[PDB]
Amino acid sequence: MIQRTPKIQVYSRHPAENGKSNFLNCYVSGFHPSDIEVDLLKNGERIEKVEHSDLSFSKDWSFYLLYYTEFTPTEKDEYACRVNHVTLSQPKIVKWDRDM
Amino acid sequence: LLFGYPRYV
Amino acid sequence: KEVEQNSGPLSVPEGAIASLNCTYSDRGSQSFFWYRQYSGKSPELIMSIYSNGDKEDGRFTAQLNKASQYVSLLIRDSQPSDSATYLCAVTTDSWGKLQFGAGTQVVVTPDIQNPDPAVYQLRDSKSSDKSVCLFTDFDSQTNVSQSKDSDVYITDKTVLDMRSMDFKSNSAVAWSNKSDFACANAFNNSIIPEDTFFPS
Amino acid sequence: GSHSMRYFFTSVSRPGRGEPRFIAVGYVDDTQFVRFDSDAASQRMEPRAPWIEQEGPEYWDGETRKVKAHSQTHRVDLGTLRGYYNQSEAGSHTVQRMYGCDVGSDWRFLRGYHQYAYDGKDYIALKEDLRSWTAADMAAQTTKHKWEAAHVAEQLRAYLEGTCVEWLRRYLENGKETLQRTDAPKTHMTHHAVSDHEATLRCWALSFYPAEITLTWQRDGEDQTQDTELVETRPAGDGTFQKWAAVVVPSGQEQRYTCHVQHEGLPKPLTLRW
Amino acid sequence: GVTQTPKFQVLKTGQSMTLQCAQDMNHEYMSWYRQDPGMGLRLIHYSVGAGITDQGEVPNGYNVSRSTTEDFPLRLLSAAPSQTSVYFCASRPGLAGGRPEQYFGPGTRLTVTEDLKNVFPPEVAVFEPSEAEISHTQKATLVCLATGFYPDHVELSWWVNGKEVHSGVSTDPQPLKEQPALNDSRYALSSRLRVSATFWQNPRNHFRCQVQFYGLSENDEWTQDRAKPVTQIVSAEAWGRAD
Repeated sequence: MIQRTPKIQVYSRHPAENGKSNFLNCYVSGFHPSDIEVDLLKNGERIEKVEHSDLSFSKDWSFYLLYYTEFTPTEKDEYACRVNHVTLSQPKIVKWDRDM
Repeated sequence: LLFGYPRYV
Repeated sequence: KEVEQNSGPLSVPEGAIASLNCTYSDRGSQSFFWYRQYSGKSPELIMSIYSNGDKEDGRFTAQLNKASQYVSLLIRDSQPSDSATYLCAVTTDSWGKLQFGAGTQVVVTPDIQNPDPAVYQLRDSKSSDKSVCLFTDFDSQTNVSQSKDSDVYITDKTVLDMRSMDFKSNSAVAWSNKSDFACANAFNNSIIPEDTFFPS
Repeated sequence: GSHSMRYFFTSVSRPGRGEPRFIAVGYVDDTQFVRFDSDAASQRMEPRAPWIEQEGPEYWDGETRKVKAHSQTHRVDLGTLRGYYNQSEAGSHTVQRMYGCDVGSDWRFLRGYHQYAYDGKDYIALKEDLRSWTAADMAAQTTKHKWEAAHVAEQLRAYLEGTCVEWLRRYLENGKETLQRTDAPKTHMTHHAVSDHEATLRCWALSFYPAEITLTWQRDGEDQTQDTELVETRPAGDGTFQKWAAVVVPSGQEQRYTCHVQHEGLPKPLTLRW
Repeated sequence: GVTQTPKFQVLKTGQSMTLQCAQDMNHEYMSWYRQDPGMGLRLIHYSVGAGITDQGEVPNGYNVSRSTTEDFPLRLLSAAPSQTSVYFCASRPGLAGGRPEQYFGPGTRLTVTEDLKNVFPPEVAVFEPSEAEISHTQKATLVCLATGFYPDHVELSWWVNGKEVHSGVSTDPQPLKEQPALNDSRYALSSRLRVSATFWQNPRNHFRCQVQFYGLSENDEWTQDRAKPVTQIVSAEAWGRAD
């Protein structure tokens, strides 16, 4: 059975301006099989009110999922995404780069 | 509007 | 009412055109059918349409207009054998319910040439009760009344075909058991032309 | 406009934990409008765009019934397929299907397709002619015969060339405001560096719809995109998309480099200079 | 295709009966309908697969099973005069292979009476053509006549010189009631067999009007003065006269 490693991208819905309300996204794509574990982190803690989209796929038959949480970025607050898939020897953590 | 006649394989 | 069908009896002479209309409600329907039911028999499928447009098989021609949600069936070159009632069916999916309209009956009238209206009184023996009046060879137009006196029985006009001669004869019969019964009067309660060959 | 409707069904088997998971999704262009997840509450077909909520009982009842039929045909296929390839009941397997139709600027048929995959790769697919089938293995071949003798391509074509375009148009209209939209990409240009000997320049396309877009890095004719890093166009979360491309440029030549933005919300392909 | 038995059936309020139905097309979806004059077809019960059965539009009074995908028996546990109707069985492909099309079985006519004392086999009688007709037209019209029968379960046929014909056969499409006031009423059915004089004048050819009546079974509780109105074949005859 085919096996693809997920491409993770952590970013915001709008340009980040500390103190302002925005949305934090983690877009996992191109994976397979479908089972995958995704969590948004804040200062390395599990964010609970995280809402994700309906599993869908692309031409190569790879699945893509979106996870997002509202939030207010600061100068000292740290946000990252944590994905787990069979293609990973260990959970991969991707921090947010307010540029990228 | 979904297709109305799925068929097994 | 999910499916509405044409109307009541649709009479058309042999060789003519018999057109039937069908209309539905559910916007999502995707399959349409045309069944044919001969009196006392089971519905027989005769037409299936799954796309917008016109389809043809033999003397039938089905049309589908999803925009108006209308279905058709035109019977070209009619034959009395086409006489039956036609049911319209429609469905949405594999698991959706099949919905037929009340159906529309179609009485195909034969082409009678040398009409010989007549009322012949037949006979039998000890078999029992009544003698019998036979009303035959009239014009397909001539409709027939019914038992104006319950105690007397009258049948409906049926078309018989004598193949070896290509000759049909509309006919209807009547009978009763009263020394007050007769053939000349048996139909007086029916529009019969003064072309009544009345044997006596 | 060139619009389409696509339905995506994914089915994953769960050896030892019960009935396989089944997710079904529907779009029109790049807007999902319905969904069905065997895990969710309702166990019914649910709206996912505002313009589809206005359809009544008749619609959801039917849409719901059909999707349940789809799951059925899939619940079984996993069983059927596991057989074709004699696989153990120990492993999990996936099935995905997708079918739809495209309309031209005239909103008339153009293309129609019904692709089927199992465990990540094509199993069988309907040919552009919507009359013939294509198979991958001796296995997927059995299936093909069973569909050529049962007249599957037939039905699909009727749906695909009809009901599909018919309803697509309906959706396109009911969602005039939401779908006839052509949001142009708001541009940006960022320059960063680690420390001399090079720049990290990124071209930025944000808030655009549909997702169709092409970003090119060119130095007055130089095919730099061959050595440019481009990230998959990603969803913003409010119906629009984002994307960017960057090249490591030698401090100095960076002002000769220009980015090219291509999107249907832009009259002339934008060229941004540094 | 779709087969179903019996063809006809008489019962009295209270009797149980099961309408058998089968299909050899490997279909998943079978349904049971009942057809009434002012109602066309109405769904009773239906099944989309084996070990599955859900109700329809008028499920009241009917039971139904589906252990096998080939059979779908409709069961009535305690008859009633409102159950008198024609029953059609129908199979459908469903999720299997084939053009999406529902096919109907042959059907089964049933009649439930308050008292079985009412089942009456017909009295057949052939009538010799009319001397005038023969003379005037050169053709011969024989009229058969089944009368006083109940229920309206009859299969009428003509037989000349030992063989069955259709040539000039034209029976009524449906029986008549001889007292449109009783639902314990009787019927009368008519039929014609027209043959030219060239035939009928031949003294060695025999015509018989056969009527198949479906009624009570052999060993069946009865003793009222009559003859147990059993499923019979009542005929009538006449020989080609010389005149």
